[PDB]
Amino acid sequence: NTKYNKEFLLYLAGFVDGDGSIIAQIKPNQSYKFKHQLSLTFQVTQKTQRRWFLDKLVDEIGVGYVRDRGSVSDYILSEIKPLHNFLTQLQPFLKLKQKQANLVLKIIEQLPSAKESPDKFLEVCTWVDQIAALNDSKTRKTTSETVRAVLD
Amino acid sequence: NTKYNKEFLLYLAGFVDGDGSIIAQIKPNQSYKFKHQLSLTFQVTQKTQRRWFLDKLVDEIGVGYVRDRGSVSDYILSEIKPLHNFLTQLQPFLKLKQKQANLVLKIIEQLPSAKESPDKFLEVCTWVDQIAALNDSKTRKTTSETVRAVLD
DNA sequence: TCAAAACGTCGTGA
DNA sequence: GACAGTTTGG
DNA sequence: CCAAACTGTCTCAC
DNA sequence: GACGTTTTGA
Ligand SMILES: [Mg+2]
Ligand SMILES: [Mg+2]
Ligand SMILES: [Mg+2]
Repeated sequence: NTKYNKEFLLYLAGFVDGDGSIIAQIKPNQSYKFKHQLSLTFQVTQKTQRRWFLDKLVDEIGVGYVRDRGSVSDYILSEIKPLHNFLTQLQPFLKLKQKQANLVLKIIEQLPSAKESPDKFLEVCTWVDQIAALNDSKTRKTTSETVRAVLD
Repeated sequence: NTKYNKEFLLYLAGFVDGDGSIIAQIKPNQSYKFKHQLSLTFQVTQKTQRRWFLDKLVDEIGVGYVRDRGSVSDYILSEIKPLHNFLTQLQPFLKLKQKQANLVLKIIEQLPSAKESPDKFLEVCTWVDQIAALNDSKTRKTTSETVRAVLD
């Protein structure tokens, strides 16, 4: 469980607040018990000409990867354990996205317990609803209310 | 002549690298001896719903102001003396915009010299060219060579 | 004749 | 920036 | 059944 | 984000 230097986190927290995104998602998939996946992503987006900055991030955070879409790239961190360790440390330095971050940690910690009850799975889906409410979200489709219907 | 806190600077450098802009412009203006003004701007842009963040910048930096344009607002610092002092302290923490910041610092120092000599004035204009070359620049119009013409 | 503020908008890079 | 829909392989 | 990866795009907020 | 044009005020 990696310790990150505070100088790294202060800078990163400011950059993340600007160009980064903290994302909670409910993805319909029929292979899943509740017929949806809970997905959690930390990402930093940057123009591909600046990709080196994202590649350095991978080296610094020590986990995650960069993905290319044309003129733009993203650092992506998905795996739950590293994500928790990293967001825990970054959270206190965030200003704009700090609420989002603390909710993700909550969703993560409750994730096992949410695969039992349709009820707890919903309670956690409303937290997703919350993170989306904080983000500037124009494109969203699947919500805790989507899940609600399906479960009935 | 304010000394800024290092934690404040580290975070802000990150944010600036993400959402900020270090801008140099040659503004054609007929009231000027060389028929152009040399203009420097440090800005941070954010959605107006987040304007509180920008307001806190004014308080923290101690100088500058917030402007509104539609759905979006900007922290603006154009005052050359405060600007020099601020950027001098921010620059070593900048990863993406550090060269721009240094060019600005160099322009500000050389500005009195620029106002005497058309040759020196043109020289400083080439430094602003180099800032635009570093920024993701699209709508740029007036350049050092545009100035050179008018001078002849 | 200047420094700074005020106002306005393209082309993305988030 | 913040999603979407789809595939993979234990 | 699941975590995680892979792949694509809409509407801005820079 | 990164420019543009125009006006203000010593
Ligand atoms: Mg931003
Ligand atoms: Mg941005
Ligand atoms: Mg950026």
